[PDB]
Amino acid sequence: EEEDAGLVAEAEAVAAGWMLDFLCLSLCRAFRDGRSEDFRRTRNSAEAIIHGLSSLTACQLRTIYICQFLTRIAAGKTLDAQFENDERITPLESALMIWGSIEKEHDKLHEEIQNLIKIQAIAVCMENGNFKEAEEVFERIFGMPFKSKLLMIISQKDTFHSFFQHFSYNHMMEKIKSYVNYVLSEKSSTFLMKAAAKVVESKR
Amino acid sequence: EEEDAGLVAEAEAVAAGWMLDFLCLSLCRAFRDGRSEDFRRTRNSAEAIIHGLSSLTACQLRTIYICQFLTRIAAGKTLDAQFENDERITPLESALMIWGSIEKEHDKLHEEIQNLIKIQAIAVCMENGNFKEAEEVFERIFGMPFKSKLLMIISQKDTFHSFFQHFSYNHMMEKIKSYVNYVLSEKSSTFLMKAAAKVVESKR
Ligand SMILES: CCc1ccc(OCC(=O)N2CCCCC2)cc1
Ligand SMILES: CCc1ccc(OCC(=O)N2CCCCC2)cc1
Ligand SMILES: [Ca+2]
Ligand SMILES: [Ca+2]
Repeated sequence: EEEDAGLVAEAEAVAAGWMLDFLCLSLCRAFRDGRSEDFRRTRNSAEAIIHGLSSLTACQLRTIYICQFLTRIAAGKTLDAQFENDERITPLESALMIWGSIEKEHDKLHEEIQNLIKIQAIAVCMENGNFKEAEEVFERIFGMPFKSKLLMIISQKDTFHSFFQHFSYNHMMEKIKSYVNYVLSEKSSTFLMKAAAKVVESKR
Repeated sequence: EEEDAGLVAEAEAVAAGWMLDFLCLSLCRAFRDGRSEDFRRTRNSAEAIIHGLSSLTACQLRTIYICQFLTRIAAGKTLDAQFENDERITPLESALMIWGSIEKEHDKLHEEIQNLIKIQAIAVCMENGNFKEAEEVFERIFGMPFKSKLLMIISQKDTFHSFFQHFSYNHMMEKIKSYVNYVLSEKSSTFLMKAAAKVVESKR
């Protein structure tokens, strides 16, 4: 009776792990495709499954970090969203913290995404007329030539500066989608998706 | 590209169906065991997965009805919970509506559970001092000898009447748990649980 209960709990943990990988893959695909409503609904399912998991492997923590990173990027222009206990941290600042914590290679693409999130974290404040908040985000992030241009734009209150058009929100999204394509290729072979794909193929 | 997107969506529907059955089995087990917090967390996961499913088979609708029925029974004493668009309907009345909609045999146990939910739907109002609400629940449900005793208890404001101790909330819960055991036996062979169980067994 107690051994049965324990074996059932172990099986529920195995199934939750399979469900987390599948939901991460669905979330990545919705982000890549721009399917806003599917992303919202999948994020809700991923959060609920995560609250039912206790012990995590290094791989499951990385998968969770990727889900959290994409959620903050999707909410990057929503300055009323509070993702951290410190209410001053903006969504792109929260995405930057996660980006620097994921156990992943620090290749050229990693650094390009990092710097585009930093510029846009300031740009989104400027675009909403939040000039003092842009200065505070700048101080938290920066924590020389790149830093100096940003402080100049902030002090001029140059909301639609040409610098923000060369390192735009769309360019940040496109670089992030390139990274998402690599996660989709790596997780396409996860148990639930493979089994579901085999079922669909066998009926064709 | 469009055929690939369509095949991916079909696989996501297959996986969501497997996830719904697994979450129903986990929800049933938490209800049977009295694991209140696991029931709450599993209900959250089941609701989110359900919102990501569009077309349902007759079997999936029955599985969803069972999840909804157990949620209303678990909230039976929570008279501030509103499960229907009509705010007057109490949680046990909402459970009674679902019980009469499930495609299932109407054996002796089905009717015993039905009548215990009817008595308790009135009993829970009386126990909270809501005498006028008990009369209104009575009129919505009833909709001869059984009906007459209840109307007499309601009019006397006999909160802790002996009739409610013979057909108690605990007796209703125990009869419902007997039914839950049959659902657990029928869904223990679902894809995700079987595969998870095989993994756990292979490591023993
Ligand atoms: C957006 C997806 C999401 C993910 C997790 C979460 O809460 C849990 C949480 O933060 N951790 C921290 C990381 C390890 C798991 C527990 C809420 C929402
Ligand atoms: C408690 C579990 C739960 C289940 C379903 C749900 O909403 C969806 C809903 O009602 N239907 C009606 C029945 C068919 C699916 C759509 C909310 C919570
Ligand atoms: Ca804010
Ligand atoms: Ca009420």
